[PDB]
Amino acid sequence: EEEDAGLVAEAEAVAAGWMLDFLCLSLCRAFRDGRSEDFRRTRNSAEAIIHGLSSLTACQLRTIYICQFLTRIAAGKTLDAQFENDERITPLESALMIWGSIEKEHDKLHEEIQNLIKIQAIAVCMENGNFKEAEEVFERIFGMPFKSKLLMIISQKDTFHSFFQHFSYNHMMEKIKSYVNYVLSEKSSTFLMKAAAKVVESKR
Amino acid sequence: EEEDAGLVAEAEAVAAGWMLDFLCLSLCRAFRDGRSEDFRRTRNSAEAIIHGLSSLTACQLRTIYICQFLTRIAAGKTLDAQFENDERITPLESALMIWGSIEKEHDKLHEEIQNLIKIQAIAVCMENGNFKEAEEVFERIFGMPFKSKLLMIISQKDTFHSFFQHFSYNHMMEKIKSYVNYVLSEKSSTFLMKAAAKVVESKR
Ligand SMILES: CCc1ccc(OCC(=O)N2CCCCC2)cc1
Ligand SMILES: CCc1ccc(OCC(=O)N2CCCCC2)cc1
Ligand SMILES: [Ca+2]
Ligand SMILES: [Ca+2]
Repeated sequence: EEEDAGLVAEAEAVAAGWMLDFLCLSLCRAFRDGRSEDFRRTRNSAEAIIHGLSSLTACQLRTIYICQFLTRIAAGKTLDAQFENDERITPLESALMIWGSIEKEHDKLHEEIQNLIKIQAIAVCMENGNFKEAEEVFERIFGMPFKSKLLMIISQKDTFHSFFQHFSYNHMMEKIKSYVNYVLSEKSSTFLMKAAAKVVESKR
Repeated sequence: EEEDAGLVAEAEAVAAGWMLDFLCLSLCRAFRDGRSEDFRRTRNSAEAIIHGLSSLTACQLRTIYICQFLTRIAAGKTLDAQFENDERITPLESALMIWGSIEKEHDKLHEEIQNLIKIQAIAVCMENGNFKEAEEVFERIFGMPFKSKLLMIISQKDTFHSFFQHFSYNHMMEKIKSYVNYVLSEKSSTFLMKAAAKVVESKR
């Protein structure tokens, strides 16, 4: 009776792990495709499954970090969203913290995404007329030539500066989608998706 | 590209169906065991997965009805919970509506559970001092000898009447748990649980 209960709990943990990988893959695909409503609904399912998991492997923590990173990027222009206990941290600042914590290679693409999130974290404040908040985000992030241009734009209150058009929100999204394509290729072979794909193929 | 997107969506529907059955089995087990917090967390996961499913088979609708029925029974004493668009309907009345909609045999146990939910739907109002609400629940449900005793208890404001101790909330819960055991036996062979169980067994 107690051994049965324990074996059932172990099986529920195995199934939750399979469900987390599948939901991460669905979330990545919705982000890549721009399917806003599917992303919202999948994020809700991923959060609920995560609250039912206790012990995590290094791989499951990385998968969770990727889900959290994409959620903050999707909410990057929503300055009323509070993702951290410190209410001053903006969504792109929260995405930057996660980006620097994921156990992943620090290749050229990693650094390009990092710097585009930093510029846009300031740009989104400027675009909403939040000039003092842009200065505070700048101080938290920066924590020389790149830093100096940003402080100049902030002090001029140059909301639609040409610098923000060369390192735009769309360019940040496109670089992030390139990274998402690599996660989709790596997780396409996860148990639930493979089994579901085999079922669909066998009926064709 | 469009055929690939369509095949991916079909696989996501297959996986969501497997996830719904697994979450129903986990929800049933938490209800049977009295694991209140696991029931709450599993209900959250089941609701989110359900919102990501569009077309349902007759079997999936029955599985969803069972999840909804157990949620209303678990909230039976929570008279501030509103499960229907009509705010007057109490949680046990909402459970009674679902019980009469499930495609299932109407054996002796089905009717015993039905009548215990009817008595308790009135009993829970009386126990909270809501005498006028008990009369209104009575009129919505009833909709001869059984009906007459209840109307007499309601009019006397006999909160802790002996009739409610013979057909108690605990007796209703125990009869419902007997039914839950049959659902657990029928869904223990679902894809995700079987595969998870095989993994756990292979490591023993
Ligand atoms: C957006 C997806 C999401 C993910 C997790 C979460 O809460 C849990 C949480 O933060 N951790 C921290 C990381 C390890 C798991 C527990 C809420 C929402
Ligand atoms: C408690 C579990 C739960 C289940 C379903 C749900 O909403 C969806 C809903 O009602 N239907 C009606 C029945 C068919 C699916 C759509 C909310 C919570
Ligand atoms: Ca804010
Ligand atoms: Ca009420």
